[PDB]
Amino acid sequence: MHLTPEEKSAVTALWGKVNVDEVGGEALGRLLVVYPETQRFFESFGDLSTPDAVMGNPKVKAHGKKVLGAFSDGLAHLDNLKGTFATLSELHCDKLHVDPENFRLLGNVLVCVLAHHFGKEFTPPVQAAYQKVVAGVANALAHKYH
Amino acid sequence: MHLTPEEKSAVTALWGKVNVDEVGGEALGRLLVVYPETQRFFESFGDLSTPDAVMGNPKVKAHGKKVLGAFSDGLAHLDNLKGTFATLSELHCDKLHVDPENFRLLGNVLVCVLAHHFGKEFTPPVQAAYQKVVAGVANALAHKYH
Amino acid sequence: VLSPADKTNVKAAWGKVGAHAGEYGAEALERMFLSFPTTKTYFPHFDLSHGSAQVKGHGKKVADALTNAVAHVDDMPNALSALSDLHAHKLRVDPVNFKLLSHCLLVTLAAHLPAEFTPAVHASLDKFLASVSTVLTSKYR
Amino acid sequence: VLSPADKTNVKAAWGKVGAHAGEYGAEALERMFLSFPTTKTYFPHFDLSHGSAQVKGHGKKVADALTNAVAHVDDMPNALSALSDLHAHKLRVDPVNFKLLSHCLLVTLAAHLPAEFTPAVHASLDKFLASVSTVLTSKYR
Ligand code: HEM
Ligand code: HEM
Ligand code: HEM
Ligand code: HEM
Repeated sequence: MHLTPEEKSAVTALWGKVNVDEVGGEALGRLLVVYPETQRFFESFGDLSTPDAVMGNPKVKAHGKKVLGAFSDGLAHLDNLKGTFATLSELHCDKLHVDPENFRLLGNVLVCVLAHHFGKEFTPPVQAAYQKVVAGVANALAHKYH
Repeated sequence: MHLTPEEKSAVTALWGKVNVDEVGGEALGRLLVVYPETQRFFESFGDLSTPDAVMGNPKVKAHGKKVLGAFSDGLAHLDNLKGTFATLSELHCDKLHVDPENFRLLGNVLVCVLAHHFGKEFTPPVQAAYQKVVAGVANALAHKYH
Repeated sequence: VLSPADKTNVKAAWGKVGAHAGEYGAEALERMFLSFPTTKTYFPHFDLSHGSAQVKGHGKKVADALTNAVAHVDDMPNALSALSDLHAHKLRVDPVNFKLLSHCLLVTLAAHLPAEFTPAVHASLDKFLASVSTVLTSKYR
Repeated sequence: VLSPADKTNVKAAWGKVGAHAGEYGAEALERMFLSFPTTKTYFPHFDLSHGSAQVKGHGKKVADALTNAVAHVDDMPNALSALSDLHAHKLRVDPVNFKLLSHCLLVTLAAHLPAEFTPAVHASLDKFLASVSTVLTSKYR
């Protein structure tokens, strides 16, 4: 990862203020609402017919939280994303059949949700550092596709 | 760069059979004809208005040979593509202002020209090895962009 | 495809941006140049320093065009004719770059209009910016 | 857009392809699966082994669809209507994947049609595949 010390701490300081329950459900929820193609993978989650149904769905919310916890592990092992996400890489490939192109979509919704929550604090330089991280994650998740 | 020793040997074996002078001119020529938006970068080459004007242009053919020579340097240093192309990356960025998306277009055109020349020798497995190589070269040429 | 529902959301949202659009345009470009450095290759004759007067001014021109597209949402192709020629035939901007500018716009709106940026509105704006991008890259080849 | 010249080029090339269409289709698919493994995620239910009959079989279907597009070159959006609903609404295939299949087909025609694959014909075939991919991806939301 081409992250600078100023950026690594830019990311870390912000991350410590993140409400994982709110941001996780909001990110996974918006993924499903803004890019309805992705619902194909969550048909087992139940009712996802409308925005209000997606955003209020307890399995959506709970799963979002899990996704953020894995993101968290990545921020703590930034110099080794490839090794941190390897198992999850194999999982999303072997069991779930997810096209890695979807990983970029979640990264970007994620960035939009951070901006929604932090306002002024999510300044252009902070977003740039988050953009590098989210790409890092997306690449790490695609690495074991075969 | 994930090249197994078999892929590496497949890449290197085929490449010994290539006439770089010829292949270079064909590859850069087809880029300018198939993706004519790239022509904005070479207005000093003269007339590029028709396919023949392009394919037979002596400046096109000379420049194509330059490009394929740098490509050859890359094949001899597969385990350090980023260092090999560092000065070329900066130049394509700072001096020529070329959007790196264009590197992907050339890599693909080059793969079509190889298939055109070698025919059935250019098998599915050999192609796969070549894609990983042109993707690696494109990523290396893009790394010093800032 | 822009549904009437989408059109209603876009009109609402854009109406809320009101006279701040110019500011949001310049911020979106700044975010783009920092986050995605490759987009700078199209602006070598620009002074791209933070707070740059060129970027500010160009930000206003981008916002006004989008203001125009909202007003002409059922007819975007005709009303964006000139810009489409300029982007697809003169500048020859690779389509990928439009996805980068749209995301940066969405970030900007998210950062400044927290109450209006609902999941439904987000979706609508995203489809709106995709449609604009399609029209601006269409007559390429 | 297609030009009259592009249509002529596409019809001649596709005409030389002939009965071999199905075989080229199958090759394209194989090249795709090996060169770009992410594509396999859309076929978890296929046998994708080298030489697979399911792949040979699927190849023929893709080839026939293209043959139909060539027969209705002036009305592709309606001729590929049912395939557009399939790809874009039931399978929900991300658009980058079409560029990869398009490229692999081009590699396949280049390897089998040495004499036909001139720069001009290569330019036309690329635009045609782009037009087909656009239609199949058109109702994406
Ligand atoms: C930053 C990118 C992503 C991260 C970090 C991530 C992380 C996770 C994690 C932690 C799990 C739970 C795995 C376990 O049980 O051990 C999960 C499961 C899953 N993910 Fe993701 N994921 C990402 C992107 C996606 C995308 C984009 C999709 C699909 C569009 C997706 C679809 C799934 C599905 C279908 C499951 C299984 C859920 C279930 O148990 O029913 N994920 N992923
Ligand atoms: C494998 C990918 C590529 C390689 C290895 C490559 C290599 C080269 C080399 C060696 C030069 C000569 C450098 C010099 O003058 O000092 C060159 C110059 C140039 N390259 Fe590339 N290049 C690549 C892709 C591209 C692409 C795709 C474009 C643009 C579409 C591009 C546009 C140029 C231009 C405009 C020049 C200067 C031309 C002149 O003499 O006026 N290159 N590149
Ligand atoms: C929502 C998408 C976009 C809109 C609405 C937009 C709008 C504009 C407008 C209004 C102009 C001024 C043209 C005039 O004077 O009539 C402009 C010029 C320009 N645009 Fe965009 N644009 C968009 C996306 C892009 C992208 C993605 C790039 C490239 C990454 C780009 C690069 C340029 C450049 C280089 C100019 C010429 C600047 C100059 O020298 O004055 N635009 N565009
Ligand atoms: C030239 C562009 C393409 C054409 C003309 C094409 C044509 C077809 C046709 C004719 C079918 C059969 C429909 C039927 O069963 O009646 C098909 C099914 C399918 N296609 Fe494509 N296709 C294209 C691109 C793709 C791409 C890019 C992917 C994904 C990487 C893809 C994945 C599928 C899948 C998964 C099926 C269903 C397989 C099955 O269950 O039988 N196709 N397509």
